[PDB]
Amino acid sequence: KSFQTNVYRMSKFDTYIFNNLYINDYKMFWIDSGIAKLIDKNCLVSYEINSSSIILLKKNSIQRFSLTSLSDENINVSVITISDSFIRSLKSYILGDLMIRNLYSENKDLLLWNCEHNDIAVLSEVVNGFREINYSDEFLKVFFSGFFSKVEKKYNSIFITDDLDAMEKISCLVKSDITRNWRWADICGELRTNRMILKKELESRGVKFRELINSIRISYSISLMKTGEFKIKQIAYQSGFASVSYFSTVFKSTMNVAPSEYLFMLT
Ligand SMILES: Cc1cccc2cccc(/C=C/CC(=O)O)c12
Repeated sequence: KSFQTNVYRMSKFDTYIFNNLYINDYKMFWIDSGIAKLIDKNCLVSYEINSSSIILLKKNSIQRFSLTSLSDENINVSVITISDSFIRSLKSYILGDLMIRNLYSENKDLLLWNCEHNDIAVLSEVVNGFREINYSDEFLKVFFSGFFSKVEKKYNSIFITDDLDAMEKISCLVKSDITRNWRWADICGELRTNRMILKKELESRGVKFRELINSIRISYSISLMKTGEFKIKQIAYQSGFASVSYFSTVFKSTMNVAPSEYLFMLT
């Protein structure tokens, strides 16, 4: 209930490409074997990852990156999405060393951690739905809080962001009424904050207002598909779009696949 997991297949030189992918909850992913090339267009860097490389994606970030297989054998990419309720049950473990956390920055939204075998084992059983070694809530809180702490320490940057951060307020507001016809005036009035102030959250992420709203609605539609909802026409309108055609165009530009192709990837 605290984790949502998926496994995707990559064949030889296959490439997943994401543009303006809004991260609605903390995510992490890794490959099970072989070598892959990760190109991060936000940080203008590229590097190779292996079966020990764990990639962390920060909540409320807007991602622009590609992942390419460099291996002959088929690669499985495992993606874990961590629920906000679980993340908040961690706020007592992290923040328990808080004024050392005050000296951190907040630029990095895509982090890399080279882990050992036991980390992969715990994370793999999470993706397996806890069907073999089940874990207690205490073990998982200690494991994940310790994991985030040492990755934050490595980059000297905040990963678990605070609840009163401006982009979190904007995101939670849009997600609480996804079909509302959002405009700048609605955000300013609900947050009682000047547009000169809120616009910094969009500029530092490289998005206009419509692309921000569109990106949140796309990640909303992805959560809907993950529940087993299969009717694309329903998903388009449930996510707040005005037409199936516009939803599919925005989805394709974000995910590089048509909505129906991703829905089948989830099975
Ligand atoms: C994040 C990621 C990383 C690497 C490979 C991937 C392959 C397919 C889909 C996704 C993301 C799917 C949306 C989500 O899970 O919220 C993916």
